[PDB]
Amino acid sequence: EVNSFSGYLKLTDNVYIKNADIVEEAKKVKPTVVVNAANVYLKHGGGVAGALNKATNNAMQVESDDYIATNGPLKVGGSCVLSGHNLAKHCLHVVGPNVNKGEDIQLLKSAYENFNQHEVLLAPLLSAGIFGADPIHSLRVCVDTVRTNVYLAVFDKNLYDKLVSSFLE
Ligand SMILES: CC(C)[C@H](Nc1ncnc2[nH]c(-c3ccc(=O)n(C)c3)cc12)c1ccc2c(c1)S(=O)(=O)CCC2
Repeated sequence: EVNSFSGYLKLTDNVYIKNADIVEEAKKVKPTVVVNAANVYLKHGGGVAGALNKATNNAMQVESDDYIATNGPLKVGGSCVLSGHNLAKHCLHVVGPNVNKGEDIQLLKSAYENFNQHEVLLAPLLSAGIFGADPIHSLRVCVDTVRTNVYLAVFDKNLYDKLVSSFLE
């Protein structure tokens, strides 16, 4: 079965959300596209990006270093398409702003705009966690910006509940 997402809550006609680890979702679903919460040099050192790279047994990092050698770094708000390895057909590496490191929150709209080049995606909540954006704001930007079908995996039941309550106000 293709893109067999289960147990998601439909928020809008094109945005779905689940309390789940994106790595476990990718292994089960093998979506056409999994989004990585990347940085501009594609160094997958921790958090979501480190977890996805480890699930590929470091194949993602070697491919990412060869992409950077030939093409140079991404811009904040930008993206590139590389292999999905064992997790998906493709990985869309998207750079959201890191507000904790002084980057502009307005670039979160540009970051989500990359999703619109793909019909269906499994994705994390961009710029949340240690990137420092307000996660309720990130969900609002996602809902207002993405027009293709996005399945958001948020690996924290406390945050999941706060996000759904906020959306349903
Ligand atoms: C808000 C968080 C609950 C959310 N975390 C996550 N959301 C979805 N799937 C996840 N898997 C793991 C994980 C982490 C270690 C690990 O060994 N495994 C297996 C799995 C984390 C995780 C999240 C959303 C976006 C971003 C971050 C964190 S960050 O990595 O702090 C900075 C980049 C932006």
